[PDB]
Amino acid sequence: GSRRYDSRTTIFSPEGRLYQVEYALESISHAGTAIGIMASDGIVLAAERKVTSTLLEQDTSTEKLYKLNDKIAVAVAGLTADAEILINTARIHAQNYLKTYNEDIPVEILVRRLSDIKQGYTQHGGLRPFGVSFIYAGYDDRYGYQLYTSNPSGNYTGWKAISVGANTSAAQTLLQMDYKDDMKVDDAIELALKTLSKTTDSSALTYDRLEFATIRKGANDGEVYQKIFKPQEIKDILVKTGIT
Amino acid sequence: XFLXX
Amino acid sequence: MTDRYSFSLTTFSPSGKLGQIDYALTAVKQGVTSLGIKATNGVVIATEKKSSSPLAMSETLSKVSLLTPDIGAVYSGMGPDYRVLVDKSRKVAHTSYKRIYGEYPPTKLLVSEVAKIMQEATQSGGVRPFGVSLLIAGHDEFNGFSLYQVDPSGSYFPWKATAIGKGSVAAKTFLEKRWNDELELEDAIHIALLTLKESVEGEFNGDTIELAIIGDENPDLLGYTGIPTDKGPRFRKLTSQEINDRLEAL
Amino acid sequence: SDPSSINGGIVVAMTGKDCVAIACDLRLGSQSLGVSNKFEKIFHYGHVFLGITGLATDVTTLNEMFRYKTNLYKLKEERAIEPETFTQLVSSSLYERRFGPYFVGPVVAGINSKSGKPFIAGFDLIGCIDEAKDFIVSGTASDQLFGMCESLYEPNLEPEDLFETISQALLNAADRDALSGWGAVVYIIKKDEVVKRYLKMRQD
Amino acid sequence: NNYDGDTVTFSPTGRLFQVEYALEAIKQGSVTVGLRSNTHAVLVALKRNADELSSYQKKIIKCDEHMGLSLAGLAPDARVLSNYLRQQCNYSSLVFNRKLAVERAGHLLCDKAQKNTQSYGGRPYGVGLLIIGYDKSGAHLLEFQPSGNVTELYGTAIGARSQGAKTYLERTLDTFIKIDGNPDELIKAGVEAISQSLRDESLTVDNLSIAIVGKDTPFTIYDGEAVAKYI
Amino acid sequence: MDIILGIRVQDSVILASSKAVTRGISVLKDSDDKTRQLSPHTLMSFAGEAGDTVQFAEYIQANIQLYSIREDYELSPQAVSSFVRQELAKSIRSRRPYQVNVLIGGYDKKKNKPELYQIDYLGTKVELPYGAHGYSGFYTFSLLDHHYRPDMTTEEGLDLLKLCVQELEKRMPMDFKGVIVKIVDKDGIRQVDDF
Amino acid sequence: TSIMAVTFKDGVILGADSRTTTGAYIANRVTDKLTRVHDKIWCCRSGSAADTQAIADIVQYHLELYTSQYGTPSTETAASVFKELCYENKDNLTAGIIVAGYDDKNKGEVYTIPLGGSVHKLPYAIAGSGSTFIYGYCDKNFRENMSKEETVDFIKHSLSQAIKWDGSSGGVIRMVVLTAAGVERLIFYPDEYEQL
Amino acid sequence: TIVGVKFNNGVVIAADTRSTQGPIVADKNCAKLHRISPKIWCAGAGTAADTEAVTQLIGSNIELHSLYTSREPRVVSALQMLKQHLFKYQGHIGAYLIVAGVDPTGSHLFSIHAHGSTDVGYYLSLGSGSLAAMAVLESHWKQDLTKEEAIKLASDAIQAGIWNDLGSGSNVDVCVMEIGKDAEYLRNYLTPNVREEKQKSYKFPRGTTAVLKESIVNICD
Amino acid sequence: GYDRHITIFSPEGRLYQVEYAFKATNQTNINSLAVRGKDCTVVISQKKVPDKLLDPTTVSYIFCISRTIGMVVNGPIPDARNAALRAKAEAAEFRYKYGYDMPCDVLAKRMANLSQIYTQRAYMRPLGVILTFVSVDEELGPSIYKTDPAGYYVGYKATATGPKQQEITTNLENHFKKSKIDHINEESWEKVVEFAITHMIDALGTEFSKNDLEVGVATKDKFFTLSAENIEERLVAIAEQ
Amino acid sequence: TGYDLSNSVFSPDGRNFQVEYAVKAVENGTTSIGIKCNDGVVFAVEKLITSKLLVPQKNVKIQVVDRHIGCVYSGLIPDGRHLVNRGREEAASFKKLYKTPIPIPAFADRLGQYVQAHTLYNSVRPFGVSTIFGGVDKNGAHLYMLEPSGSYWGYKGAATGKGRQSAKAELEKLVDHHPEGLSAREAVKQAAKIIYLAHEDNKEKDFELEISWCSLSETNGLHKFVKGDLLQEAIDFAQKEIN
Ligand SMILES: [Cl-]
Ligand SMILES: [Cl-]
Ligand SMILES: [Mg+2]
Ligand SMILES: [Mg+2]
Ligand SMILES: [Mg+2]
Ligand SMILES: [Mg+2]
Repeated sequence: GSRRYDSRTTIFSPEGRLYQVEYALESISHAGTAIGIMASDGIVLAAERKVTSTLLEQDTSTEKLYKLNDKIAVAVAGLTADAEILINTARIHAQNYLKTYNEDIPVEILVRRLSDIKQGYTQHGGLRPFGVSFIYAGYDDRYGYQLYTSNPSGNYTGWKAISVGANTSAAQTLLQMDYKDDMKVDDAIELALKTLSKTTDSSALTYDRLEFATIRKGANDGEVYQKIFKPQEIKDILVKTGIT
Repeated sequence: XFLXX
Repeated sequence: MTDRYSFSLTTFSPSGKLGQIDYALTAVKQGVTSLGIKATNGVVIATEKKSSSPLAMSETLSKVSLLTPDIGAVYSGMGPDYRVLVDKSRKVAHTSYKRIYGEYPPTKLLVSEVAKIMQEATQSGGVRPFGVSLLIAGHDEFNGFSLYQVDPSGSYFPWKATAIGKGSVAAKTFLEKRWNDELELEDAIHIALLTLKESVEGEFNGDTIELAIIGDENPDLLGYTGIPTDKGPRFRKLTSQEINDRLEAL
Repeated sequence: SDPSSINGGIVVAMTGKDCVAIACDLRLGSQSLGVSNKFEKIFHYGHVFLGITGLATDVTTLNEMFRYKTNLYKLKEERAIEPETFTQLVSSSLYERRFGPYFVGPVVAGINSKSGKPFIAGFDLIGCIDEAKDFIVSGTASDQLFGMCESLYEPNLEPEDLFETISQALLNAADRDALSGWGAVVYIIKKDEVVKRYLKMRQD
Repeated sequence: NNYDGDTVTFSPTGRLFQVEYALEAIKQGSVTVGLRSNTHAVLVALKRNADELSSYQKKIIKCDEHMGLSLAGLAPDARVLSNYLRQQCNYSSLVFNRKLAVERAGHLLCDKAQKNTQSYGGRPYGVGLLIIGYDKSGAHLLEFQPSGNVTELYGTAIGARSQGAKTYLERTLDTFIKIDGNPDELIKAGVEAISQSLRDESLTVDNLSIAIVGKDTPFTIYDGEAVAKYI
Repeated sequence: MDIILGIRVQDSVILASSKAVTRGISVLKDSDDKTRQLSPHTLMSFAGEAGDTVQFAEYIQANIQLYSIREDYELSPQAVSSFVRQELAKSIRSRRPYQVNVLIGGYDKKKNKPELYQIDYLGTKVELPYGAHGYSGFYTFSLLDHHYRPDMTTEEGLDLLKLCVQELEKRMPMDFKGVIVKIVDKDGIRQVDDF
Repeated sequence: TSIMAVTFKDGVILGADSRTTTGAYIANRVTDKLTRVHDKIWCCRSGSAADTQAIADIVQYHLELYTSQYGTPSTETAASVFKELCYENKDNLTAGIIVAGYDDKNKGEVYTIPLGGSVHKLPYAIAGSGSTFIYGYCDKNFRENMSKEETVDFIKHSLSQAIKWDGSSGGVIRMVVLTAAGVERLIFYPDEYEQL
Repeated sequence: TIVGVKFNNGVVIAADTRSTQGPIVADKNCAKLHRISPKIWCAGAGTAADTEAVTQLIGSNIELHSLYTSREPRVVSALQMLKQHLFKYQGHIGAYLIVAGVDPTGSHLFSIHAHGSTDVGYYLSLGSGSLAAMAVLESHWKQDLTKEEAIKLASDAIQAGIWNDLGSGSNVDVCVMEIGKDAEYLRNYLTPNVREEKQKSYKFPRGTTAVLKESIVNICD
Repeated sequence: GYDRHITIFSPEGRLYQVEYAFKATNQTNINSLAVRGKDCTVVISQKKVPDKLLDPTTVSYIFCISRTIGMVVNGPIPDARNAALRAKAEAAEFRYKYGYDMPCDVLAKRMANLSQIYTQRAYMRPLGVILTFVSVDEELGPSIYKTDPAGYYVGYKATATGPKQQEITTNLENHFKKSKIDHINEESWEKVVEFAITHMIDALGTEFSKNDLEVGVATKDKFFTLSAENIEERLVAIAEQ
Repeated sequence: TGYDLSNSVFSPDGRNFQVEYAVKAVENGTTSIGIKCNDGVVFAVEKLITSKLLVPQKNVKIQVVDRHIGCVYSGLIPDGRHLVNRGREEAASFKKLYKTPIPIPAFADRLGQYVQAHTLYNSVRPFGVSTIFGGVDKNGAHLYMLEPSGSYWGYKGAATGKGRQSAKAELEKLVDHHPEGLSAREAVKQAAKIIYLAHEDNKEKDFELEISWCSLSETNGLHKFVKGDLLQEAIDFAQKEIN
């Protein structure tokens, strides 16, 4: 019958590893680097677009940084198509929670449910896992500013600063070197860009090859604002830190 | 209720 | 009996490659060249009508398709896969939008719905990916004119101008030299015909070239009068005669 | 046991010169027993305002449902929903429950941010759209509101004048209905400012 | 070789190897003999034990007052097929107030075994059955094979060394067929038949299993001291 | 099931619930507690159809307790009330709806404010300074309209509540065998044993 | 409604009035109650218009699919498909249908299908509210192996009386002739049939 | 009150603009003329929501069918899809439609009832004022009507409803579907029920209404 | 190499099962031809009855799908009949749902979409057949639309299918180069059938008896196949000129 | 390669090797024939007497469908029974809806489509039987032969099994020598002879003859088994021809 052509996506290796999860991570390691840095007064999301073409429309483009609700955003690393499936699910899950409890979803609850979906694809169903790693940047009134990452295994962990995709080994060393706990958003913005600038496989880091977003309490009195940076705003912040 | 020429 | 193929036919290789998507892109590479150029006041999508036989009527086979009155689509790769995607794309525009909001979806969201269908063919049980890359040109009130490419993976990117299929590498280089942000629609059609002549080998006329535009509203093509707000479709397919007129002043 | 007249309440919407007004009473009761004098029936999703009369549980449910749908709309569209579009969404959602309907009388009000045109609309419980230049009425004192609006209303009223007309229309209508009243709220909506006024009315 | 992975695959010579491997399970099974006259039909079954401490595996199952079989191969598969026959015999009684024909019993078993040989996932039955019965057309003996092939016979035997008993019955055909209105003599002929399939072991009191059905005899099984008469 | 009252004062919520369980012409029990603790700082009193009341209360209790374990965090009274309302809002359009009316008295530890929610079996939620279900309201609402002040203490609240029970005992047709009173504040839930 | 089908020498003739009513109001005064399910198999519809239209459409679909595979169906086969729908859905249907077809072997055949969903093969059939008033007349006047002109007069005189007495029947008398020659449509106006 | 009239080179449908809830006029100028396709138009009476919903649904499926088949849609396709939908719901969808239009086959005029029964005619009338309308149609209709004659007859049939039927009133909407031409939708073709000037202005002196609270509402992010 | 067993992409972006379904097309060793007149569409196919025991009346690769549509198949008869029964059911359902006879090109697209599904879905194999649909459409007039196992379909001025398809194709191409028109300029369908047979004789280089050919004719409001005597009458007319 | 391991897989030739392997099982089976006559059909089959212990006349292989159709097959017996069980369901549902008993060409396609369906998926095995069947309907007599692929044609004479080539050669002579037609009673006698002549290809075990027939005149258009005097008359005719 059909047994002959089954890859058996949800099985263990003799060493006790999930073949497809390991190969999905190998896939993600070639994706454009995405960095999250959590400061005391906000969070920074920086992501490098995959080898841009000069005729790509840059202003009306979204590849890396997506908005889940008014308080939570994600940086993507891997297959964009796979990420958009999970993002639409995460967006619905957030609204279901708000509809039920008349309160914005706590960051971890959204992350756990999205991570539980990924786990499902590794244990049952006989389908390939989602070739996606997320950096969740969000705020709630319980824990305040939070960074998380999830990977195809459906395992998630919390971070102060983290990188996903390409050159995470080199990127994580540079973040670990220059990061400190009493850091501000403006400092975290500079660290994020400086790290990408050194770990990039490109000749020089430019505005057209970057996606940038901040989650500050920079709005008027005890409320959170999401800023997805425009091309011109990235061009200005890149000059202001003296990279170009 | 319900609107109903 | 019954579909026993409830498992993925597309899986990650040790190197991290999704073989069936890579092989689907290879099928697109073999496919005939199609391109799209975005002007200030419109969008143009064009492709060569590769005739299977001179006895065959190439008018009956439409490579450029209307999805909504303001959105058009052209492809490179496997024609049959394209045809059923157009059918599904037209229906999802109604079921998942127009029947809810009483208006046609904006280009980006219809592209998003098509991308979702092509992504599911990559992960769902007992199916191969679609062996096509789409170029979707469209207009909507709040985003204006836009041009999108959709790949077998389900990945879509917005373009100022691009080409896909056989001679895409050379065609993209040609468009980089000619494209500016001040191009009028007529200038974009002129560049589209120049770019396509490079890839086309045999006859180059209105009968072997299929070209449509997303431009001004066409009240004459609406089919009725009496509603001021309804001003007609922005999608128009250029006739065999209209193309030949522009090939003289080339 | 008539779902539409258990809790009671009224909503009225009017158009003016480059402005719209939507107003509602604050009563929630259980037939004769008045329970709450803080139950507002007007909600807003961006710059689009929705007033809902009828069975209170469905008023609350639909508010939560349209907040849900407008939030997803904004995330995908990357823009606030317009009154004309929202009206179609309400109609779609209500008719989806054709043979098990929400016992409500919703009223959309707002100014299209692009065209700057004042817009109001009313619906039956199964989502039939009732568009109007002048005014829309809804609730247990709809007959009273129709009589007040039809006589008092005149076109192209200034925001300050429009406030007086819609307020007097609601107050006098609410005083002739047993299940309506117990306080009222009036929203005056201009292109890029919205004033919300609580009216003083008889508390019986 | 490459065509024995499942029942849905044909070999290049047009053989179903899984069905043949199921047939092999019967040959490993303990010998059982079937034979009939015009008045009575008799099952004789050599029961098999694990060791001297164990019981002897019961080979004969009753299906109705007028029908039952003996088994050789996978006993659980015999239980499934016997249970199906019981239901079909019972359906015939409740709905049509009619004793199920032994021929229809065969046709129903054939069609049930067949469906397991043409579909993916399933497997063939790993047991052979000898069905005896007395219906409106007199005494009957059927041989069921899990390939689906059912055969009506005067006498037969299935299991290990069944060729010895099958040769004897082929010689004795003319004698035992005319043992009418004499149960004990028809059993004796059956006990002498199964004796031609014995090697080193002989028929003991808790080893031999006999069943009989006929004109004025309901389907009854004899075990223990009740078969001491026939040793 | 019949009488359930609720009074929100300055620093606490007070729930009073009748002790009588009547079936036919027999008072089967005169010491019934018509309440469940949903969380350390949230209490829900209930009244309505026999069986449905306890079945619904315990079902909600189990769900809120499951949440508390999962997140290691107590849901706000507002959040719990919204969850309960949605369950009743689902219920009313079920094959057999829950015929249960509830009061949810809770202390929000983040806001440091007492909160009283009245939800009927239709899923009709209102936040009130004082609430009642059934025929009780027809006496107590007009009484509280007169005597209630927003800045009252827990002791003033209990005296105000005694005034309600006395009026009900005087004018109510049925013998409801007094009330069990419980106070919800910053220090959690406790029962008044002598009322 | 007043409808009937009569068998004669050269084949069969279908006759009907043209009146569709809602209460005592005439919704349509020029109704066509004679409908084609096949080239030379037609039917007469009585009862709920909506129900009879739905059944006729399904039968036409079935006989079209039958023809594609097994060639021309018999009049008996058509009546069997009608029966199957009417019988199996008897609880939800109000349809009194007369099936009338011309074979070359079997000649003119008439099958009547009342409310129950029973089938009755007859030399002629009458049905609809107005049929009650012409049982006496039709029984006395019908003869087997009539001519075309005789059968047309028989149907015309019959439906004329049915229309005269039944308020639910009136308008024009439509008729459809099924013979080896082909299919002929006939119409007869009040000014003619009223003064018979 | 809704009617359809056939003329030599096409079909014309007209309808009144009164929408009622019980005895109250909810909408004084609503549109009962629906566009199924560019050259297939529908007029609906019965439950307002049902007529709007059923005409939009079939109109959607007709558009997908037109794109699939690469052909202009036919009136019989809309008729068949409407009647099979309405019949399935056993009259619970209270939509009474007059379906008309032009297609490659020619010009067509049909009526559909809630239970799923269809009728063919040269002149039809549905709704509460159908008897008032049909009286005029029966009195003045003839074979070989011109475009201008058919519009006059159709509008006169609606007017009969407007004046004599309490269910019908306000304005007359018309849609003309002629063969070889674009269908012209004549919204408010006649407006014979204009409201007379009011005797008095009820514009209140500013500050008449007693106010308890004022507050600026935040619509922005 | 399991990429050659089911309908998934090979490294060079090919579906080998679809390509092998095309080679099954010529398993019968029969050549078909379709041409359009003014009022009609004629389809002709070779009829080979090798076994003497066969009933030659039952040996047919031409099918009457609807009253208006006819279909000739190039491929094995089991898959041919599978396609025929489905087309008949699809044409019947279309008429019931949409209230008008299914056009030839719309049925062709529908059957092509079904063929496409088999090339994408693994559990379903492609049908080893090429379906040539013919009719006189009430809108588009005389119509020829052909489907293949790939799920490809297109309209034709004229077409040929089978082992010696290319010889017939160029024979027809050279005629339409000469005539300068899209069809056979002929009044009666009888002479369009005579044209079809004549040009097949010239291309294949074989003579035909009445039992060697099978003819289908589409006119307005009916498609019908010719009997042996109808073809014999047609063969006489060719020989006498 | 490996193209022959799975059903519904096209080889590079464009062949389904699994169906061709099912034909090998048919070729291995006993000889069965069908003879079309003036006003009906005649079916005959070779029953190998494996042992003396087989009850004569009580292992019937020819099967009736409805009351007017006869079916005989060679190859896997069970497969043949499964196909007839389907045939009876198809014939029942046809008569249920359309009243008239199922025509033979109509019935032939119902089996054809069913057997063809078992070549579409790798989850099912092709039928290991060639089925010779037919009978009398409104349009007269019809004889058909259906093969594992789902391929069927109308036949004047049909033969399948181990002695098909011997039977075919003998069938071809009857068609040549009787152009005007063969009678029902003649076809029964001929059927017997051809089975006896076809037995030369299976002559280790001696065999038992079984004949059935449908005829508009002889059997009144219904399927009946040839028994008693008419069977022994046909056997004696066959015995005389071999010697
Ligand atoms: Cl009718
Ligand atoms: Cl399709
Ligand atoms: Mg009041
Ligand atoms: Mg009062
Ligand atoms: Mg009358
Ligand atoms: Mg496949």
